[PDB]
Amino acid sequence: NALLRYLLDRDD
Amino acid sequence: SQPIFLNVLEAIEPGVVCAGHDNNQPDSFAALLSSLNELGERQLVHVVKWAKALPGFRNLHVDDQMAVIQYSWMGLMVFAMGWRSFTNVNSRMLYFAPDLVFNEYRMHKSRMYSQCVRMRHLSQEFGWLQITPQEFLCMKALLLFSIIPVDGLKNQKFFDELRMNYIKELDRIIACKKNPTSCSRRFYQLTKLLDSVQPIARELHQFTFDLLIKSHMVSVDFPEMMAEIISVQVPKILSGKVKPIYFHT
Ligand SMILES: C[C@]12CCC(=O)C[C@@H]1CC[C@@H]1[C@@H]2CC[C@]2(C)[C@@H](O)CC[C@@H]12
Repeated sequence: NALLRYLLDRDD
Repeated sequence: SQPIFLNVLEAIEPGVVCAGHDNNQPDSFAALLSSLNELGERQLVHVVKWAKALPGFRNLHVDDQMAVIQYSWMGLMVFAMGWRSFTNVNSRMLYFAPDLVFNEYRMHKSRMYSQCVRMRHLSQEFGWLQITPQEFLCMKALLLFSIIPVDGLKNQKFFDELRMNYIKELDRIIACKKNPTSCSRRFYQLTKLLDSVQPIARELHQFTFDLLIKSHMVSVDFPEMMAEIISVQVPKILSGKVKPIYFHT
């Protein structure tokens, strides 16, 4: 689930 | 007192998403399902960005944030697509995307005609019940919090409180009035509508899992993120480790 994690972490 | 919860939901609601489907190729199983898988992948991006802007969501453990998203995307995307179908084509067709609208022929060709019919009934419910856009936004937000592992989440406590709060927000904006019975009836109808989403999501979950298994043999491409979730998270639902939270028994 690396790609999902990236979408969550990026900008917050 | 000026509302805030609804201001946020309306503000963050995802815009139009295209599948990238080439409507020039014939309607084949492989072409339709490959485009649906691409749409799912693109829509998963908006689901993530949306969820992150939701009130209280970032107060969940990062792993729980991933979990609810990995578990509930199917339900979320079906509910939303039923709303689009209802508003764009009066539920006469399934409006997956502006460039990927299913008619009768595509429903058959997709090999999931029964599931499409059930999705069309869902869409029609938005009309039968006269669901307001506000009620639609609140119900959809609650769907994010409607599926979890039977062992619970890392911070179940906070999740249960957030879920509770989203229920109160739904209760606050239900379309009713001097007639407490009408409100009571309305809440019953909406909770019943939400529950009916789960059996549909489950059929789609079963279908997509089976499809992924024989994907190489039927020439259906699965994008990376969908492939991963369908092979890791979806089996946990099908094996009974993760279950929906129903209102009614
Ligand atoms: C969620 C999507 C895509 C987004 C949407 O509008 C609803 C729709 C419902 C059927 C799903 C599809 C994504 C890809 C799936 C999972 C296919 O593999 C079989 C069923 C498809």
